[PDB]
Amino acid sequence: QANLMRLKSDLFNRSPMYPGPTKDDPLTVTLGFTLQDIVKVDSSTNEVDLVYYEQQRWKLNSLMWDPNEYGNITDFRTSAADIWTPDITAYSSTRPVQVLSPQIAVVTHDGSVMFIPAQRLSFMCDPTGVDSEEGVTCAVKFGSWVYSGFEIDLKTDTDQVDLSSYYASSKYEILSATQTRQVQHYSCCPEPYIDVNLVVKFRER
Amino acid sequence: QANLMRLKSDLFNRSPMYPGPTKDDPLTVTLGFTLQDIVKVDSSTNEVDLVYYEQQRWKLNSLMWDPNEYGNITDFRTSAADIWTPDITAYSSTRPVQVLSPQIAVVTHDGSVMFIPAQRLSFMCDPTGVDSEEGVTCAVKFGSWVYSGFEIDLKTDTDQVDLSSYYASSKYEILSATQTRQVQHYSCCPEPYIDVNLVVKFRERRAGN
Amino acid sequence: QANLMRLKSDLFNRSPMYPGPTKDDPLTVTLGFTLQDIVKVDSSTNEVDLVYYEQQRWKLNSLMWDPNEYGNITDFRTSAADIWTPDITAYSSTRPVQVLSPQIAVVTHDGSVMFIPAQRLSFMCDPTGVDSEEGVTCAVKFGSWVYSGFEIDLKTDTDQVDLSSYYASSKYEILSATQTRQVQHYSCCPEPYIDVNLVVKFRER
Amino acid sequence: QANLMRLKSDLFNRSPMYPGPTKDDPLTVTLGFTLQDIVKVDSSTNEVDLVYYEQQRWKLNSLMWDPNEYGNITDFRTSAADIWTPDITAYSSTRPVQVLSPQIAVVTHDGSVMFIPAQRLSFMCDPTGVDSEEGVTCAVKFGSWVYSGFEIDLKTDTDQVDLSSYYASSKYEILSATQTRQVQHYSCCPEPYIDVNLVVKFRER
Amino acid sequence: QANLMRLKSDLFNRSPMYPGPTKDDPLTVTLGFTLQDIVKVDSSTNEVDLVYYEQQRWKLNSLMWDPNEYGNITDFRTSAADIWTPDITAYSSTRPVQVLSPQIAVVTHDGSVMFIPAQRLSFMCDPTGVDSEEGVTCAVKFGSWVYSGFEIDLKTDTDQVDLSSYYASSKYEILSATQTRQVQHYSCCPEPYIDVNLVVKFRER
Ligand SMILES: NC(=O)c1ccnc(-c2cc([C@H]3C[C@@H]4CC[C@H]3N4)cnc2F)c1
Ligand SMILES: NC(=O)c1ccnc(-c2cc([C@H]3C[C@@H]4CC[C@H]3N4)cnc2F)c1
Ligand SMILES: NC(=O)c1ccnc(-c2cc([C@H]3C[C@@H]4CC[C@H]3N4)cnc2F)c1
Ligand SMILES: NC(=O)c1ccnc(-c2cc([C@H]3C[C@@H]4CC[C@H]3N4)cnc2F)c1
Ligand SMILES: NC(=O)c1ccnc(-c2cc([C@H]3C[C@@H]4CC[C@H]3N4)cnc2F)c1
Ligand SMILES: *[C@@H]1O[C@H](CO)[C@@H](O)[C@H](O)[C@H]1NC(C)=O
Ligand SMILES: *[C@@H]1O[C@H](CO)[C@@H](O)[C@H](O)[C@H]1NC(C)=O
Ligand SMILES: *[C@@H]1O[C@H](CO)[C@@H](O)[C@H](O)[C@H]1NC(C)=O
Ligand SMILES: *[C@@H]1O[C@H](CO)[C@@H](O)[C@H](O)[C@H]1NC(C)=O
Ligand SMILES: *[C@@H]1O[C@H](CO)[C@@H](O)[C@H](O)[C@H]1NC(C)=O
Repeated sequence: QANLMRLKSDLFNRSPMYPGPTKDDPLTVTLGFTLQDIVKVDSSTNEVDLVYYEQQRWKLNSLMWDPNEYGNITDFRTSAADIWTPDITAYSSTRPVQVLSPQIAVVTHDGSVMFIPAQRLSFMCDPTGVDSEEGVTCAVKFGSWVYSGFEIDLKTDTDQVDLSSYYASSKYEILSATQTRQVQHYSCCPEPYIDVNLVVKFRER
Repeated sequence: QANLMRLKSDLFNRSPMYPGPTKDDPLTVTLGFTLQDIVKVDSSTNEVDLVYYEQQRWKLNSLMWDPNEYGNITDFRTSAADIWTPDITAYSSTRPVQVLSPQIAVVTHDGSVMFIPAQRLSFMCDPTGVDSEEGVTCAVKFGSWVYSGFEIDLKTDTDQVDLSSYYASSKYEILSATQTRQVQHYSCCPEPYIDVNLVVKFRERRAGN
Repeated sequence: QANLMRLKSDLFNRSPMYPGPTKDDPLTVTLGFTLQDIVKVDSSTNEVDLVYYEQQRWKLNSLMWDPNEYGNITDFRTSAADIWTPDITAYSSTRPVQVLSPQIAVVTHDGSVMFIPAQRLSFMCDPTGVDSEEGVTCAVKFGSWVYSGFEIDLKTDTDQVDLSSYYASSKYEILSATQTRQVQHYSCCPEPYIDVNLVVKFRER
Repeated sequence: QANLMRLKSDLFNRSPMYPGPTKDDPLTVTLGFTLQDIVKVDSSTNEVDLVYYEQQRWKLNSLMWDPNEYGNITDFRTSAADIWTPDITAYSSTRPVQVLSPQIAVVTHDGSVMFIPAQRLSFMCDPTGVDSEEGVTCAVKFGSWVYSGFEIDLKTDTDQVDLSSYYASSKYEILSATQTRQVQHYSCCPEPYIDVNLVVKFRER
Repeated sequence: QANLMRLKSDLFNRSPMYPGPTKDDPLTVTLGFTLQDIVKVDSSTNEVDLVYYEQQRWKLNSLMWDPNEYGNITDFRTSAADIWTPDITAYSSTRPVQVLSPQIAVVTHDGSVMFIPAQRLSFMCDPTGVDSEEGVTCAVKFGSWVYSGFEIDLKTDTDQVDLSSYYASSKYEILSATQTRQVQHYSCCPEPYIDVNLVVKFRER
């Protein structure tokens, strides 16, 4: 306890909070999705509801420490309110995202952070034809809302969405699910924005 | 990090928060809408649900800095809780507005602020006739709830709503969408209030016009 | 900015918050309603939903200032969390009231406060017969929940509810709408309570 | 204002908050219900929704003062967040209770507190037969969640629920409504727990 | 009051908060479920809703005290916000868990904590066949979201779920209900995670 209390006090009480990335100190966030369930489709409003969790990884110099000076602590758990987290947002949501897990991240001595929130998302998707053999395809982009590619870049480790925890008795079966980096331009702003495009093809079981 | 931490500490820890605009220091907020989806209509209650984002821009002297004194930082991102934001309100809403994006603004060295919240709004609109070729027209006013035209004025850069991100498989297609400055008077108060009137003409998606 | 910052600092940082009215320093709150819409009726539960705004006015000595000493500032806007507000409550609500506007009041140099929240209220009302020519009448009382007439009195400026912003394409038309001061006695307490009774007569358009 | 500000500062800024009752300093809470409406029944889930208010009374030595020393103030209103309140809980609820009134209590110079929150509760009840002449009977227990009878005892002043504000045009009429002290034993714990059992018999009007 | 105020001040005002368990100071949490009601099933989305309470027990050295030094106080009640609590999470939920009881724990002089929150959970379950004699079986895992088996281990005192408070007029009757410790591995992480698997077999009454 003593060494960890001392480490946390040294990282968080002694400086002002990290103010987020900049053009001079940019950041790369690694994203990956694990799809648990397509819970429902609403064919009268063209909304689909997914339950998933989203692995987020990044690295800050200001969260580094030497394990020898703190009892060989190599990592610790801390509330996501104590640290900066990237503002990753679904670009075609129709309701606020619901949080289904504790908001706690793991920080490692090299300054790397892992944060894996479980979420339920309603987003824009036409499910017409879901009851056929071909199924339907829907897509949603995840990216920073306010940081361009000059401050936050994104990447994936794989283009395959993890389906190994997909609920076996869902109403819908997944035919494929990919996650792919893209670059976009928007009217407000001259700078390129990065997102990961989650594309899911599914049909009634 | 160091220069930005120092800049933020100088802007926010050294004074009391900006107390908002006044008759002597009025403010102009620029509004623009980007309509993403008409999600549903309820014909039994005359409520329609929109998903959009609303570009807000304004400028304060108290957020100015000289970039040379702070490592050539020209702008930064900060939580919308750290700064004053205008109290722009839909005047015919029937539910609290739902927030669909992080509440983070960008402040620039000249004191200008950009803030672009994504929202879902339920508002008063009669959708009778939406299933015809002509469609229906609905309107909603956005303005300050508590500041008159003497403290907050509004403008748009264009009268055309941005429809280039409108969801192509929505149940409803947009025939037109405008955003226009107006002046109103209300019973409580002799002072004029300014709003931007969002007028949308739409109909059910069909196979031909 | 400077003069207003100084005024606000003098009113709010230098004293403990106003502790509310008492038997020795009673308060009169003026109420007025502006009815925007009867949104729906539920005939299976006898609940009706109104959207309105409620003008509240009161006056405290502790919010007085001399304009000459503060750059001729005659009034200012401040968050409703910074000041005391009266605990005006609907007496036959069936759900928490939903807030549809910013919670910001205007304070004037004589100590007077204006606060005009927009609300959606579900309350107890039998809509049977709403589809006839005579329509139906419903009523809801608004008053302080915890202050009797000895600490908070209420009044209206007019007995006519403002209908000049009533939604012209509502499903329901208003035949009449009044707002009237009343005195009530309740089981808990010997002291009289004051309310304003909002009576609305309406029918299907 | 001055005397009340001074009294409140003396009661709340000068000590740590009251830490709640104990085996050595037990507390008796008096409960009484005023039933306003049975709003709806759901026969597919066996849930019923009540709107009521719950009178709570208790007495602490640490809230005593001498009126002579504070301008003859005999009582005052304060936010329920400023004082300890008993953790009275419905034992068969199916949703979080909704709060329908301001959370403000009245403290009297002898240390006695009155607190009367309005609530909407969904609880477990089979409404099958509600459309007959005999109606149905349902029951819900209210008591402390975490304090046994050794720290919190309950009582009522009467076994009759107050029905004098019951909504006259409710879908349901009340045939009877009682509130009765009981003792219960639970699996977790050898100590007796006290509750007040609210028993309501009703049918369709 | 005095001795308890002093004890609480000594435990909570004098140190930084306990930072949670680590590889060097691991923790065992004991879990047990008391099932109150299966409230509803949704056969169009494969979601089932349970109301239960979850007994949690653990022990920290930093919450120890000597009763002789504090008036023979052997335990006390405190808000769950004042102490660390384990991040026990349902692994197949489809909505945020609703809290149905006060969040108050009991701390004992040996450093042991008991915490028994009431909850409503929607989780993934196919109710097809619930209207037959055989019924249906559903399962949900509860465990730490962010701590592996190296920091948090779990156990049960019994494998039988407590059914002695199960609502007798529920739409569904319970045929069996077990709670069993398991070890799992997940894609993100090489370390084993521990859960308690709640398996319920039920049918229409
Ligand atoms: N200099 C600036 O003020 C600036 C520069 C780059 N991005 C933004 C920005 C951008 C966005 C938009 C970009 C994407 C699409 C809509 C919204 N998310 C939102 N909020 C923002 F503040 C603002
Ligand atoms: N000096 C004053 O007391 C004063 C002067 C101008 N406007 C307001 C005001 C006005 C409003 C209304 C104006 C529009 C229509 C309803 C609401 N928004 C709300 N809150 C307000 F405080 C108050
Ligand atoms: N001396 C006292 O303790 C006292 C004197 C006057 N009114 C209240 C009171 C009254 C109320 C009720 C009175 C009306 C009807 C229900 C609720 N509003 C609620 N909370 C209250 F505290 C308490
Ligand atoms: N010494 C102890 O640890 C102890 C002694 C007595 N009651 C509880 C307790 C009891 C309860 C249960 C008692 C009733 C039934 C379920 C829940 N409310 C909840 N929270 C609790 F902490 C704990
Ligand atoms: N060294 C690390 O960064 C580390 C080590 C072990 N577990 C996690 C972790 C793990 C999880 C997942 C593990 C299980 C399955 C999904 C979620 N709960 C969530 N958040 C986490 F932080 C992180
Ligand atoms: C690192 O590990 C060893 C125990 O294996 C021990 O010397 C010491 O606890 C650690 N280093 C410190 C405290 O500096
Ligand atoms: C700021 O710009 C000037 C040149 O205009 C130069 O001194 C330097 O490269 C910049 N400073 C930093 C800290 O980037
Ligand atoms: C305030 O009012 C007086 C007029 O009575 C004037 O002389 C003074 O300059 C004014 N100050 C302002 C507007 O700042
Ligand atoms: C309190 O009552 C007594 C009269 O019996 C009086 O001496 C005292 O001044 C009173 N205080 C007031 C009214 O503030
Ligand atoms: C503490 O010890 C016992 C209870 O086990 C009690 O009889 C005694 O009065 C207490 N003494 C003090 C000093 O509190």
